[PDB]
Amino acid sequence: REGVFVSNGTHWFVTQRNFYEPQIITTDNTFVSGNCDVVIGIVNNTVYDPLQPELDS
Amino acid sequence: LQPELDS
Amino acid sequence: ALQIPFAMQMAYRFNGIGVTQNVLYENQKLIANQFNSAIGKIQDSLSSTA
Ligand SMILES: *[C@@H]1O[C@H](CO)[C@@H](O)[C@H](O)[C@H]1NC(C)=O
Ligand SMILES: *[C@@H]1O[C@H](CO)[C@@H](O)[C@H](O)[C@H]1NC(C)=O
Repeated sequence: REGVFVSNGTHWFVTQRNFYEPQIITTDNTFVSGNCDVVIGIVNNTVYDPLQPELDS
Repeated sequence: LQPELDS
Repeated sequence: ALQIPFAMQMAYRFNGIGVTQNVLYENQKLIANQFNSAIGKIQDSLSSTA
């Protein structure tokens, strides 16, 4: 949404681009647009859902 | 949220 | 100088003019071709007259 995706090789995070501060990737940190075919150089991993704890209510 | 609150 | 991939530098330059950055990545080959064609026309433009 604003920031950059980065990884310590094992895990994927998003950060603000002018100071390293890792955030867990979530559907409020990010926005959807279309499908994995068109983006050159995309990667997989999970995106976590902030509603999931109350999906488990 | 409303389709998720269908749970 | 902090290295960054050139497609991501353009994504953050689009994000600087009120265009959501997915508009770049969904069009990257077309945007690269528009730039490559446009910079080609500069050589002919400069060649045409002093
Ligand atoms: C990045 O660079 C190397 C060498 O050009 C290439 O093998 C690799 O596929 C490239 N990846 C992307 C996402 O362009
Ligand atoms: C992501 O995973 C799918 C299978 O779920 C696979 O087909 C695809 O090639 C993977 N993409 C990348 C960029 O690794």
